Parts: sequence; C-alpha cells; structure tokens
Amino acid sequence: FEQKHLAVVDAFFQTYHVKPDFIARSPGRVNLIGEHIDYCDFSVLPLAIDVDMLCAVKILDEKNPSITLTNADPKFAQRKFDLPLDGSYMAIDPSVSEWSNYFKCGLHVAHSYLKKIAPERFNNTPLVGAQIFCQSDIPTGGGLSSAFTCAAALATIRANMGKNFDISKKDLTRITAVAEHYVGVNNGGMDQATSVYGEEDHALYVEFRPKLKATPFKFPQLKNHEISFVIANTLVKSNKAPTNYNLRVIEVTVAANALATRYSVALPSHKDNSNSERGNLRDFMDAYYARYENQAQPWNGDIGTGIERLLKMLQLVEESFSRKKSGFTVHEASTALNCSREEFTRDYLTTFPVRFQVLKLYQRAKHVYSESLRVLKALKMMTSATFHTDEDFFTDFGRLMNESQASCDKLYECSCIETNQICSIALANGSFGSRLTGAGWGGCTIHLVPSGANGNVEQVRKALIEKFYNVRYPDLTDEELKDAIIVSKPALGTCLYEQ
Amino acid sequence: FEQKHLAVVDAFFQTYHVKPDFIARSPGRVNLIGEHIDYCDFSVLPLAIDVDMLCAVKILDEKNPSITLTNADPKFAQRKFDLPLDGSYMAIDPSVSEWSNYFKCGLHVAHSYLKKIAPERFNNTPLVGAQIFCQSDIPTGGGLSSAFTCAAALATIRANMGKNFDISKKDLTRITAVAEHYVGVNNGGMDQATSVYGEEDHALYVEFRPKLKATPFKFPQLKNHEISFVIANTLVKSAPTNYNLRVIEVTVAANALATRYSVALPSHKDNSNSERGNLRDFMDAYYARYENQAQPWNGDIGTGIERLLKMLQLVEESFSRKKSGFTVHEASTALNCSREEFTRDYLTTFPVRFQVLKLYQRAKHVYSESLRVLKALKMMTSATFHTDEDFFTDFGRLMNESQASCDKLYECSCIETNQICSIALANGSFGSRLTGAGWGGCTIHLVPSGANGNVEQVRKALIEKFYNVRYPDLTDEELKDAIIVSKPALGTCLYEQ
Repeated sequence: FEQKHLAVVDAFFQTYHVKPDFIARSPGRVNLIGEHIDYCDFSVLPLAIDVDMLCAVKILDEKNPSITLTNADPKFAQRKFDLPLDGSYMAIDPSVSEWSNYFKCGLHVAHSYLKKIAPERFNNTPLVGAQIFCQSDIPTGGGLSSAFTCAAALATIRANMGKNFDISKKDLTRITAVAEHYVGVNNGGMDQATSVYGEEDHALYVEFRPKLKATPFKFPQLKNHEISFVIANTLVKSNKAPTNYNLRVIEVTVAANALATRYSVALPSHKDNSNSERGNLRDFMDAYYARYENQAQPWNGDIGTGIERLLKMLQLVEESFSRKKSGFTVHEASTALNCSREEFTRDYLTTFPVRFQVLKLYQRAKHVYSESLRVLKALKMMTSATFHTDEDFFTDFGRLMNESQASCDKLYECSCIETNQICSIALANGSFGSRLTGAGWGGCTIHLVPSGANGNVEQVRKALIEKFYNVRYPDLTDEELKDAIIVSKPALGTCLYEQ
Repeated sequence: FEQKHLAVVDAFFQTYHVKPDFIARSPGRVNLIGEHIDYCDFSVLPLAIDVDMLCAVKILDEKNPSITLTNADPKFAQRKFDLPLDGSYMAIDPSVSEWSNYFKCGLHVAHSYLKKIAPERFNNTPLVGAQIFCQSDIPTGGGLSSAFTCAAALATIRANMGKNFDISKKDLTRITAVAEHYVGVNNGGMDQATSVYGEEDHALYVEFRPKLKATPFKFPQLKNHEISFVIANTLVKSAPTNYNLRVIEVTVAANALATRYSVALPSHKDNSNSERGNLRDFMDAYYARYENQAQPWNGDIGTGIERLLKMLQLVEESFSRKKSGFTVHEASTALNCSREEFTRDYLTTFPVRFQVLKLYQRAKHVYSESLRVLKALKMMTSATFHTDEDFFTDFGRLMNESQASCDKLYECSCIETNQICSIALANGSFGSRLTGAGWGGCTIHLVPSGANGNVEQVRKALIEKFYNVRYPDLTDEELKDAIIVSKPALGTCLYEQ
C-alpha cells in the first residue's frame, strides 16, 4: 500500500539520480456483477482494486523535449523518444505489443485535452519533457491497459499544467475512455471510469445511458468481518471465435428484434451514448414500456424502476421464447422477425464470421435481463437491506454472484472447465460467491471471501493452489503463481502524490 | 488425374468390399482478381481449380440407415453415424472441429432441400444409408470446406432421388451457400458458387448484387501457349488492426463520401454483403443524384468501368489531401457528427486498434480493385491479342497492380507474400498477387504452361529462394502441398459407375 509508493520513489531515484516531482497512480479494476450485458447498454458493477500502475515523474526543462520511460520489471526495456517540435501528436502504431504503448495513449489523450483548454500554449508547442519510472503489480485480467493510460494521462496533465491545476473525474474519464480505440478493447469506457472513480469500501454503478457515468456505492458496515475479493485467473487466455462473442452479439440483437416484432414496437434510434450501433435489449425494454405502460419514460437507472421493468422483461421472455429453448434456425428466426431469409442473412450474417446451428434467443435474452437485474439486486443489498449477522451479508451477496455464474455458464455459455473448477474449489473452501469476470471463455474469476483474522482468504488461496494450479499447471513459477491469485478490497481511483 | 477415379473406386472396394454406385466430385477454388471488395458488395473473379473432393458412394438399403465415411488419408479416422429415425437433422456441433463436419453440412442442406420438394417422402423419415470413401487433394487455401460441402450435398441428392434427377446449379449454389454459418466462414456464397459453376478454361464473374450469381468467362484461346496458375502458400496462417479495422475504414469512407456530396446511402432491397450502406451504395447514390441515372448499377461491365473510374476521381477530390489518415475527431467532422455519435455508430461492438482511419487508401483500393475485375473481364472477351505475350503481359499487369494495391493501399500483404511475388515475377511469372483473406495465406501467379511454359522455372525459384530459406525444416510432403499448379476446372459433377 504505502510501502509500494516509497519503493517507486526510491527506484526512480536509483534510476535517474534525482527526486521525482510527483507520482501519478491509477488502480486496476475487476467486474463484480454484470457480465455480457454492457453491449446491450445495461449497467454493470465493477470496483477498483488494490493493484495499480505507479508513474514517478521528474519534469524536465529542455530545448528539445524528450521522455524517458523506465519500468521496474526487467523484461520491459527502457524507452526514450523526442516529442514533436511542431506540437503534433506522437506517432503510435498498435501493430506492436510494446509496453510503452499505453503510456503513449495517455500522453496523447492528455495532449488533445490540453490543446482544447489552452490552445495558445499547446497547439504549436511540444509538451514538457520528463523522466518517468513505471511500476505496476496489475496481473493479467486486472486492467493494466486502462490503469496505465489513466496514470499517464494524469501525469501529463500535472506535468504541463502544474500542481494547482485540477481535472475533474468526469473529464479525466471522458478523455481516457477514447483510448479504447488505441488499445483494441471494447468495454465502452467502463475500465477507465472504474480506475478514475474508484473509492475505498465502494463498488461503482457504471452506466452507459444516456452517458458513460459512474456512481460509488458503499458496502455495508460489518460487525467483525472485512469484505475482500479473491481474484483467480484460469490462465486460459480470454482474448483468444465464430461460436463465441460474434455469435452472442448476433443472438442478442436478433432477440431484441424478435421481441420488438412480437409486441409490435419500434426500436427508437439512439439519440445519446450507446454500446451498440443498432437497437438492443434495453431499447426494447424502453419501447415496450412507452407503448404498453402509458407513455412510461425510458429507464434512467433508478433501482426500483429497473427491478420492476426487468422482472417484466423476463416475463415477456418466458411468453415469447420459452417454447423454443432448442433455439431458432435461420428460417425460424426470419419468421420471428417477419422478414425473408435474404433479409435476415443480409442484416445479421454478413460482416463477421459466425458458427451455429441455432440461435438461442431464449437463453441469451434471459441471461442479459436476469444479469442486469442482479446488478440492481446487488445495489439494493449493499444499501437498504438488513443483515442480522455478517454471515447473512456474505451468504446473500455471494448467492447473487453464484446465480450470475450459473447464468453466464448455462444460459450464455461463456464459461469453461477451468472457470467451473476454480469456482467449485473456492466455494468448497471459504468462498461465499464465485463467478467468472471479464470477457468470458477463460480469463479471471472473482470470489467473495471474508478477510482478516476470522476470514477465509488463506483457506481459499491454499485450496486453489493445491487443487487447481498445482494440478493443471505444475510448472508455474512462484512469480506466475503470485500473479494468478490476488486478494483485494475496493480501492481508491486515479490520483497524484506530490513529492 | 483421371487415374484419380480409378484409384478412388479401387480404394473404395478395398474398404467396403463392394463397387461404389457413383462418384460425386467438387473442385477447390481460388480468387484471381478482387480481394477485399466483396463486403463492399463488389464482384469478384475466382476460378475452380484442378484439385477436388471425390466422394465414392455405395447406396445402402437398410432398416436402420447409417452412413460410413472413410477417408483416403489414414490420419482421418473412419466415422460412422446412424441417421435420425424421426427424419431429424444430424448433430453438427459448432465447437468440435473434425474432418467429417463438411460432409454433415452438405448432408444437412441436401436433406432440407429434399424435405421441401417431397415432404411426405423425407419429413419424418431418415435419408438412405451409404458407404462413402472421401478423397481430396485440395491444400490449405484451396477451399476444401466448400468443395466437400458441395460434393456431399450432391452425393446426398443423388443417393435419395435417383440417377435421372439433377438439381439445378442454381439451387445447389443456393442451398450450399447457407452452410457458411455452419462452418464459420463468411465469403457471401462465393466459394460454393465457384465450386458449382466452374468450367474448364473459364473464370467466373461472381456477383452479389442484386443476387449471388456466377457467370463463366472464357480465357482467350492462345496460339502456342497454355494458361496456368501457380498457387503458392506463404505458410503464414491468415485482428483489431486488420479485418475489423478495414470494415470500419470502408464503412466510414462511404459515409464521408455520402456526407461530402450530400447524398443518402440507399437501403438494400436485395442481396448484400454488408449490413450498412457501403462503397457500392455510395456509387449508386452519387449517380442517382448527379448523373440522372436513378437506377443502381446492375453489374454491366462497360457501365461499371465508367462508374468506377468516376468514383476514383471523387476519392482524389475528397481524400487526396488527407493521406495521413483521419483521427476519430477528424472522422466525426467529415461525417458532420459528434465524437460520441461517431464512436457509437462506428466503434462499438468490434475491437479495433488505430491511430488514424485511412479513408483515402482504403476507398482507393476498393474502387480500383473492383475496377480491375471488370478490366480483366473486358480484356478476356476482347480480340486484340496479336501475340500470346500480349495477353500474359497485360493480364499479368492487372494482377501486379492488384498486388500493389493490396500491399500499399490496403496494407493486407505481408513480407512472405511480398517475397514470394518478387521471386515469381523475376523467374517466369507474368503477374503475382496474394489471394484469400490476406495477412498471410496463399498467392497466385500467371504462368504459361506446357512444353514452352515457365511452370518449372517458377516452382524451382520458389522452392530454392523462398521455402528452403524461410522454412528449412519443411518435409517433402509439406513442401509439396505448399505449391500446386492448376488450370481452370469443371464445377461440381457426378460420375456414374
């Protein structure tokens, strides 16, 4: 925690032989509830975690500004580059796995912000030079790309505007979320918003309509436990199909349109932000309410209205699709959309490769609406629910995580054997709730585990090491094993520490 | 080569101890001109090739119908499955990838077709059983999936409908094109169309607008040379910086053009390889608005050459000062929308990595490459070749111009591709380019064949100067599969025994 902050200052001094002017820090992130619903515009529940990227910076006074980047990790070699004298953006090429790319993204988005607020200073002049020491303990799955981008953007703003300049969380989130198109990631700004808005003891309600937005919600005060989460990687690379993500995108879009057709409503064009180009399952929920519930206004994120309308949606899903759980062939789907096979193929099967015999409209729609509902039930538990013992909190919240896992697996089919093994082991050995998190088909898992003296952290971690990692991956080094399992409480978002 | 049929029938007998009833055959395919333009609805120029899937079949009369599939390759283990007694379709699981998948695809699409023509005959009754020996010499990049699917569909029609009934090429192409979503391939039916409609000495003008359609075009008869093509694999397996980025770039380019010229992109009323308005749609919108040709381009070649030349002028007028590419901010401005709306509409569901969108280069590629297809067809049908070298040169130049476009404008070549082509042209090839998905995969080279041909000159050059260097530890079998030679081939057909 504070130990880490000193280590980075001290290593900066070893490297550059001068005290740094400041440190910029930004935390990793993980999603606690709400998987595979963001591209239907539904809100998710992430948290910032206590692994981070730390960037110690000395600001330079140079005729020709340059930036030097050194990393604590020996495998990431030192980088040095000159800032363009004309004030133009640095050249970045994302056809490389270069460790400094994320810094360059941050530098870039900060630069364009600075050009906006102070044109006469930054339009035709380079930014200031710097010596930078970077140190991260964020493992795979913990969102290094957004943390580094955010720390780098704040460091650039601080270096060029001085310590008495403040950028709001709202602006820092907006400008860094643009970096998704430099990184090759599509979480709609959720990663950046979490790294920026994180607070200790809080998860974030992250929304996308009408705008990317984050609202902190504080976990209940417990009598004598602490809330922690164990995050365990399957070590199956999620990033690595026509049967997976592309297929899901088609299925939920077809589902939204099958519902729209069945209930005779149109999906209104997006007038604001959206994580989809076309009408989606949230749009259907709004269109349905507007027509059948007396000009009901579109859902704008309050918990009570959300719960009521999502429960209604699950009813419409039973009514519309429950007699077709074996899925829809292209022919049956065309009929459900009141269009020809040619129209269907044109609209849904053209751009991206997909592989399927049937489209599982029942399952995919049921997942999205029920998973979106669990986000709201989680919020309700955190805020207004009463628990007569700490155990009741862990049991009820954990049960939502388990119900989420069961849905992701059985309804969305985005789990894998490694995920299920880890979850089962964790639950038999101290976890109250266990689920995949992230892109699915591999990647990370997250576990609700009481921490402290009366907690289960070491019990869960020991069982996972012995029953999963030692079995499936005998040759992992100590370092790899350390990265594979981390323990975290909710953490504070992007910030500066003056030095 | 026609010893194939003998050696397939013999192998069948060695497996099932009985003579087969018929052989169903479907050729592999390759694209000759027209890379990365099909998803903008532009037409391509493929050909069926001298490698094929052969399915020797004995039709079985059984109480409980079963299909046995045996392969000529011993590493593909025999498969046997009973046919669903409720007339249900087989289980084509999408996750498991095994060699019999393409067969089940063909079986499925043929079965569905049969149910529609004779419901009382096929609806709740299984198809007839069979013993089947499958022999393919199609290499990677050659389109085994479509060949095997088409051969299997035809084998299934034949076994169930008798020797006299012949499915139209039209219907066979229609029903097999559907199988793309069972395989996980999205070539808009081009593969199936090529495999079905191939003819000796012909390439195919394969159109997608307003419908999937294939029209054979004969190569010019030459005096003392023969037309052949060397197909050489880079052995690099065919990304947010690649295909995804290209789809976004061409979609944004069409809208920047539509915005610049104040037109709306016409909706799709028939077939299309894109969900949204594309570069072909802009061509139709521009013509309806400024050239009083309210009618969308119908695929006519002369007209097409005219309109594509026009589009290229507009690309220069609209984008030539922005070869640096467009930032997201600049792209939003060119579309007259906010960054939020640009991001929502163009950057949402599929991952991409870019600093700029290269609207000039990508639009220039798609229109110029589509134009090269038409020029190829025009060149093929015109009688202006006084010498054979006139043809090999002029056609080769179109191929070379295409390769340069793919490489520099679309940036979908790779070093292995570029090396292979450079070697080929300096050693007997008249024209050399990548073919297929790009960023690896196969390459195709126009090479005169026969007594006074350069086939062996090119092949030796590639083996000694590319493969032996880059891939020293290639076995003779691998090194053999990497390079094949073909002339245009006949499409799907049956041989009664």
